[PDB]
Amino acid sequence: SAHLQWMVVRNCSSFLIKRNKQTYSTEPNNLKARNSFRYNGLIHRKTVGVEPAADGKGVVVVMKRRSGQRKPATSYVRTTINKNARATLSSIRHMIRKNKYHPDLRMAAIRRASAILRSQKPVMVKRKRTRPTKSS
Amino acid sequence: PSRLRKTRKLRGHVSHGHGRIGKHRKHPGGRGNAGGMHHHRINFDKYHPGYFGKVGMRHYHLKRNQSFCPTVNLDKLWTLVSEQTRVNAAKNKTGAAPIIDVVRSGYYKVLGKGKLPKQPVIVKAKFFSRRAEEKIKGVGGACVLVA
Amino acid sequence: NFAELKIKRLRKKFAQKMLRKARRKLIYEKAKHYHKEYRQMYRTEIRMARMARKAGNFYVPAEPKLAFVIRIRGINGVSPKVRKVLQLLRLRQIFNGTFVKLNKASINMLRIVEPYIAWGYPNLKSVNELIYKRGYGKINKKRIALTDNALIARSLGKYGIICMEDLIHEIYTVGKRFKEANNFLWPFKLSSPRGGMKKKTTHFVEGEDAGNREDQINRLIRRMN
Amino acid sequence: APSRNGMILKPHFHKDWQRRVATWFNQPARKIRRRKARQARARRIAPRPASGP
Amino acid sequence: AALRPLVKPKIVKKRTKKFIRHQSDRYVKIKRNWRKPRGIDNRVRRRFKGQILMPNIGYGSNKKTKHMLPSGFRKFLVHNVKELEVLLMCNKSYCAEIAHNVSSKNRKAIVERAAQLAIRVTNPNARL
Amino acid sequence: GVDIRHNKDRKVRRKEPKSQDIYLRLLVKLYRFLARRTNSTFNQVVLKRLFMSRTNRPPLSLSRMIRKMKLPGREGKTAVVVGTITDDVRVQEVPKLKVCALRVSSRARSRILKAGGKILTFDQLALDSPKGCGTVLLSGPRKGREVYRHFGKAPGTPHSHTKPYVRSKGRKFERARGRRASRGYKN
RNA sequence: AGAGGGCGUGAAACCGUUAAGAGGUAAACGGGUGGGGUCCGCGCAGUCCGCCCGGAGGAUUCAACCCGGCGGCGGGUCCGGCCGUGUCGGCGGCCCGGCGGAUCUUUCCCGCGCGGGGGACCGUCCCCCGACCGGCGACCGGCCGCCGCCGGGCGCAUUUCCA
RNA sequence: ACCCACCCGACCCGUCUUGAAACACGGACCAAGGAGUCUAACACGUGCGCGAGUCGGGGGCUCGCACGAAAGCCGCCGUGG
RNA sequence: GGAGCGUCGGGCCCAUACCCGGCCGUCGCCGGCAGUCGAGAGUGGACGGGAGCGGCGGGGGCGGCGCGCGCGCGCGCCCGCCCCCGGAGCCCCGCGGACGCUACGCCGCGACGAGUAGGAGGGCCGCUGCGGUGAGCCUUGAAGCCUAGGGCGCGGGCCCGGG
Ligand SMILES: [Mg+2]
Ligand SMILES: [Mg+2]
Ligand SMILES: [Mg+2]
Ligand SMILES: [Mg+2]
Ligand SMILES: [Mg+2]
Ligand SMILES: [Mg+2]
Ligand SMILES: [Mg+2]
Ligand SMILES: [Mg+2]
Ligand SMILES: [Mg+2]
Ligand SMILES: [Mg+2]
Ligand SMILES: [Mg+2]
Ligand SMILES: [Mg+2]
Ligand SMILES: [Mg+2]
Ligand SMILES: [Mg+2]
Ligand SMILES: [Mg+2]
Ligand SMILES: [Mg+2]
Ligand SMILES: [Mg+2]
Ligand SMILES: [Mg+2]
Ligand SMILES: [Mg+2]
Ligand SMILES: [Mg+2]
Ligand SMILES: [Mg+2]
Ligand SMILES: [Mg+2]
Repeated sequence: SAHLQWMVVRNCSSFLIKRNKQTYSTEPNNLKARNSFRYNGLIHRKTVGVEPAADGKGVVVVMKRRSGQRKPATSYVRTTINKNARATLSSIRHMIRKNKYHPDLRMAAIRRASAILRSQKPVMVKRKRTRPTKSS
Repeated sequence: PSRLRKTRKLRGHVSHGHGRIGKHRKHPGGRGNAGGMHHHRINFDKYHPGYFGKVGMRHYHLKRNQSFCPTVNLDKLWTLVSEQTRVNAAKNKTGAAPIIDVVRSGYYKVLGKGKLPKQPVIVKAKFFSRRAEEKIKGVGGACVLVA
Repeated sequence: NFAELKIKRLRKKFAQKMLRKARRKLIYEKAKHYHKEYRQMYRTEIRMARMARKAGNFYVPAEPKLAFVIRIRGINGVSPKVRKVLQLLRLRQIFNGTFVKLNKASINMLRIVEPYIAWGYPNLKSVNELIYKRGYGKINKKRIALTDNALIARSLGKYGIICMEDLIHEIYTVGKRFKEANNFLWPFKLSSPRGGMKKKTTHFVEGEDAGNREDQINRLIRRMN
Repeated sequence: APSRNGMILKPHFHKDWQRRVATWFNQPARKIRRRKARQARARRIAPRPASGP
Repeated sequence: AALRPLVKPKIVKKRTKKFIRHQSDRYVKIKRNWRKPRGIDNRVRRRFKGQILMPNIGYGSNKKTKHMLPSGFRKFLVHNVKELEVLLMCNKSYCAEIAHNVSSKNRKAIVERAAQLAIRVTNPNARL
Repeated sequence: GVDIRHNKDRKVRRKEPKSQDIYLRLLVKLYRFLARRTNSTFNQVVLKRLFMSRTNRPPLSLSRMIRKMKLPGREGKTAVVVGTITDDVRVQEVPKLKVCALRVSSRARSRILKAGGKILTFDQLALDSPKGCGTVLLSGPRKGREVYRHFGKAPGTPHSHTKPYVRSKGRKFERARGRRASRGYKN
């Protein structure tokens, strides 16, 4: 099941990382990096995962089929969205809400995408803001 | 697992759980079963009634195999045989009654605890109880002595 | 489906609001009666004496039913018979108090704890001030402040006691249902006596604070409540 | 000294027994050695039963 | 213009000084590190007036602001870049410490990545 | 300062099972929920028993389960046992039963199913009856363990019948001064 | 050589000095403030950001829509077929289904009343199709609805970017 | 958190003791070392497996052991406890 | 002419005691939450005929069980409707459900907290080695050492800066 294998995994997984009074989890398709039942990519029959695009521009959503897990090669199905921020969110929203897929997730999936589109903020602009650089 | 044991948690504390009025000295009672009569008597005669004293007859060269006589109760006599002897019987219509060699299964005596199902038998055994005999007859069977 | 249910839910809503109104009105009239009852009690004690005094006579009024009992010394070095009675009056901490109905049994229990308590016959006002300022229910064994009558009712409403006012009338007149209203009240945690005491260790009669001071328990109440 | 209920029990560790403790760390090495030696003896008694007589 | 945390309440501490160990002052062999005394007579262990204090759970921090740095964050000791990307979805509540043992080349690699993701770093201007 | 004894303020009952096994712990998650959300006290009793020790949930023999359902009226029901169902070789004819158990031994399983019996797991019982309706909640004999024969008024304490811890029974292991009248005295 | 032949690292006790501070109730300590130092964070305004909105400037293509393609989800008609649970029918695998049995038979066979193997029988495990039911995350195929991506269409009261 | 000042508080620890700041003992200072272990037997508690059974030893069959002196299996599965 | 003694007033002084409030922990609550109405709860809902301003014309009770935000109603026009959240717009929503849900988690209410000998629990306290595991760290500097540098933790301790 989901729950059974969460019992096996909850405290032992290689992906987990305690330390410094927090805990985290590094398994893929965990938006929110939580060592939670809810937010765990590997356990659930239906899964969401919002990674950045390898291009450096844009976001990828990562659904999981249901067709056939057992066959991880075919299980996840990726989809780049490289659109005008506000649009990107909405496409993710619909993917999640209007497909009735992992409805629990969804707002977390939006915030992730949002943060990713923040990431691709401008590094040069940040440098200018921190230091006035006036009159030596 | 020392990790789990008590001395890890006693570290720091002086007496190590043995108190500081009285201490952990070596052998304050005497070693072992010392004082069975004097000064440990009460424990002996309120948890071991009858430790001290002889009783009964000596027996010099005891050999246990002479007195070997493992028992079995009617309770579970049919257990000795395959269910399909107890089934091909309550059937058959000859009034046959299947044999149960108890000595084959490793019991010499047949004692008589328990209800025996109304279903004839021939019990071969080295020894029988009185009651075990009676019950067997009441089922409509026959006890059989064997050497 | 939809508009039928909605109206049914609105109907329900209203039937509650009506009932709330009703029970409120009962509470309001119950008080008004108790106002008249205490008035009538007060006057008709004076009435009596004046009438004895008109004749060459005396009106010995009733001995009191009910008394407040404050624990006025601490919890160290206290005899086992005292200590037990003090935890049969629920007077565990120092300066805890309880109402206590009087009778041969009860009075003698106070006699066995005399130099450990100050006590006597509370006023009407005393019963109000104690209940309103420091009225705490025992509600599933959790000391809980009587913020609403929904608390009192929930617990004591099986006796006809449905509000703070009813409670005050049960305590003060020592009704049938006193035991159950009095036990419902968690014992009164009062502060220290402002202006101080006279002497903790000696009896009232002989200058101190302990023992029966009858009328004068009300002064002490005000300086502690 | 005995304390409230238990078998009034006699252990036999009064002689110098730790001088004569016999460990079994051999045993695997032993078990093999027998087994080799066994297979050798077969091979020597060529078509004869390994058993014996 | 540094990274503000989500909520920056008033941390309020019950005790600021270190509890120190009895007679750690008098002797170089005794270390400051707290030890409960277990001595049969002991001014300290029996709570006399005027002595060094004994730590209780009484002094405990408020749970909202326990482990809260002055800045408002909690630390999280990042060890390499991959380990940062965890904090991505916290950033407003946790910051990143970089480890002592991390090299001055890849110390740099972490810092700029945290700057993309807006995770505040607690020892950035350092190795150089 | 207040006078209460803080002596028996902490109740010592279990809360969870002490075991770490994952399947039992799932049953606990299920029956916690049911316990709290249903009115059924069956769920509460069952929940309570899932936290108990091996000792404390003794095996229920098939014959004991038979006779308890043979009782008049509890017919067309389901027997429930938080322990295990074992065989009785000293019973023969096994009626067709309905059973819940955390375990049933392989023999006991065969015998029951051969009869036309149904065996249920505890997750299955919940779906079948979440408020424990139409159940016979049994238990194995708690005081079966040979352990208990040493418990009580000590041996050598008049009118006790309490097995002493003895290395080996036989002519000359106890049965002298303090059991015979001939040797000192007897209790 | 801040590794110099008892030389890797080089703690503490203890000593020398350099700098700072103090000094008649032995010192040292707890609590509480003050003063001074040491560094650390600033600010050469820290007025901190983020949504949405209104106005004002500037800039790319859209979104809304259809059209073509791909991928995904979910659905019932269980429609068609694969899939498997409980039941019933085939006694059909039963010898082309094996093990087990103190069930039987030495009508059998082989080896010497016994051993091995058949042969009955019972228990257990497998084929054939039909019917009912849980139609079960155990899958496919079409159809439907919805979503997303790519490309077509749409050139600008739109949809974006930026200040 | 370094130093200094001041007000209040404040006897030296360890220990045996009814009682220790004691005119009771041990202690100049620092470093490293330094004391409830293991085996056997019992009992109770708890966890797991199987359950009228259970069991593994001892022995054997599988390997030159890289990991193995492991791991696996045994009409020995039960002589036997 | 008390700062003495005996008798008595007011007033004021402060303990870790009492009261109110904060914060930490422990205990208790058949505690709550795996996603729903509902605050002395004292029902909800088919569905069929007969009808309608009818209703259920019961206590100075002072009242809880029955009444004045509607039951039928505004719209389509005496007859019909009284409709669907992929949209009632929401203080309750039974169609789907946390920002919250490491269920060894999270949350709420009360109460309480001296301690030798002794017992038990928890230690994301600490040391050394082993199986796993961190696509860990490390000559672009590991361990150790030192530090009037910055912090965290009630604490065991820990983490960073510089050397
Ligand atoms: Mg001890
Ligand atoms: Mg000692
Ligand atoms: Mg002793
Ligand atoms: Mg006193
Ligand atoms: Mg006195
Ligand atoms: Mg041989
Ligand atoms: Mg002492
Ligand atoms: Mg205590
Ligand atoms: Mg060197
Ligand atoms: Mg050197
Ligand atoms: Mg070297
Ligand atoms: Mg100088
Ligand atoms: Mg002595
Ligand atoms: Mg003496
Ligand atoms: Mg001393
Ligand atoms: Mg002296
Ligand atoms: Mg001496
Ligand atoms: Mg000396
Ligand atoms: Mg050392
Ligand atoms: Mg045991
Ligand atoms: Mg305590
Ligand atoms: Mg102690």
